[PDB]
Amino acid sequence: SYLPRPTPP
Amino acid sequence: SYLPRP
Amino acid sequence: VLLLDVTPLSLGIETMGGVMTTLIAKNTTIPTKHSQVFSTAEDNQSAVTIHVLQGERKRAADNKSLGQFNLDGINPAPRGMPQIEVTFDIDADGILHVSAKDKNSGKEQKITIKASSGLNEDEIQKMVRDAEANAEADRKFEELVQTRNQGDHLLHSTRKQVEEAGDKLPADDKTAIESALTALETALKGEDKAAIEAKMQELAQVSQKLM
Amino acid sequence: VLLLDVTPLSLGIETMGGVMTTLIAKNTTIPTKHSQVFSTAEDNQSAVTIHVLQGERKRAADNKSLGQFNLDGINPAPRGMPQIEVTFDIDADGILHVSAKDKNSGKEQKITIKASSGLNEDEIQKMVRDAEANAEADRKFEELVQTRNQGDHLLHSTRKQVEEAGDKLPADDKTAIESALTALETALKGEDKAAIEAKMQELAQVSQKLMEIAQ
Repeated sequence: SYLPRPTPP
Repeated sequence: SYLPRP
Repeated sequence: VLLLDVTPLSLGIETMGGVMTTLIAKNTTIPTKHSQVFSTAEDNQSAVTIHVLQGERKRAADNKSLGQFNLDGINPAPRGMPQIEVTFDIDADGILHVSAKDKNSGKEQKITIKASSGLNEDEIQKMVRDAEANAEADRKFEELVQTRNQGDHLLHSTRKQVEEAGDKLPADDKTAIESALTALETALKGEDKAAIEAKMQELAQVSQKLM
Repeated sequence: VLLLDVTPLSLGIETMGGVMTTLIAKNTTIPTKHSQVFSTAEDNQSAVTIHVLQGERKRAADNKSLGQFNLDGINPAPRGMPQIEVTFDIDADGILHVSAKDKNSGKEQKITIKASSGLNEDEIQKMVRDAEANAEADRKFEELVQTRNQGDHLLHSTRKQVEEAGDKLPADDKTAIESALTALETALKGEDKAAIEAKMQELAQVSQKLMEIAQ
């Protein structure tokens, strides 16, 4: 399935 | 529980 | 931890009626030790057999035999009276020690089963699949055996009643009871659980006087 | 055999909406390796976080985190089209190697997770029991996430469309679309599936001129 993006600042 | 009979 | 030793399949013993009863669940981490008390199946039984099995099926015959031993010199007593403590201990190198001890007599016997014993990886995976594919049937089997075991006890309890009462029991009541005992005995050899319970019911319904 | 050296719990990664997706099942014999292809959650996403997890729960937050890394440089594409291959390799020493590779860009990142990481024996037993007690809840959770994920996607696609429509979208439609986007965001936080689908509907009913402009 789908992956999250890195946690933003 | 029971063991097998003789 | 990301890895550890487990015993891959349930381990247990054969119990009355050809059922596997589990002492150590599949995938239990090792070392591990578990004990459980068992008793005799019939009155006056002076020897029991501890048949050690590996696998997930409810029919003892469908599991892997790891070995067996007898415990004797048990004082003959009513069914359910002896207290036989069975202990499974698997050590850190995978060696299985099984012991049985009769609490009244103190008599004990044991066997050691090497770690390499039992089913390989392919056979393990087939065991788990086959258990799942047969889960409903194995459950019916287990239910059948518990009813047969109740039935066989009812047959023996009732036969000892006929003797105990003897003359006090009216000839009419004795005959109907004998013939209900015969029907139940026949039903018990079959594999229809409702049929056995129905014959136990028919027997109860001619035993009120004996009761 | 009476003894088998196994990974005691499932190993996998976090995927969109807070779900654990397993790569190696509990009780798998070591050494072992498995790979699966994953993709991006949102259009034009340029990086993914690989959050490595151990446990039996379907809610990622209730499993044990083992480590994390990012893979960047994903070229622009619609969501779900990049092919990111994740591989989990546990060697005979119990060391876990996790790598992620983007087939289009060729970029790759990896971490090494030492054998002693993760849950101890007591926590393992508890994890198995906890997943058993929560099996039905976790089934409802997976259903909720598939609707949350649709809601997330609609929210993002509508936002992008509003931006590139800019000036050619009437200020009446924009303030209605704005309100319904906020409402959908609020719903997406809770666990009521109908609530979420209901706010998706309310958004679609104010988006007709947007949909026209965008097309």
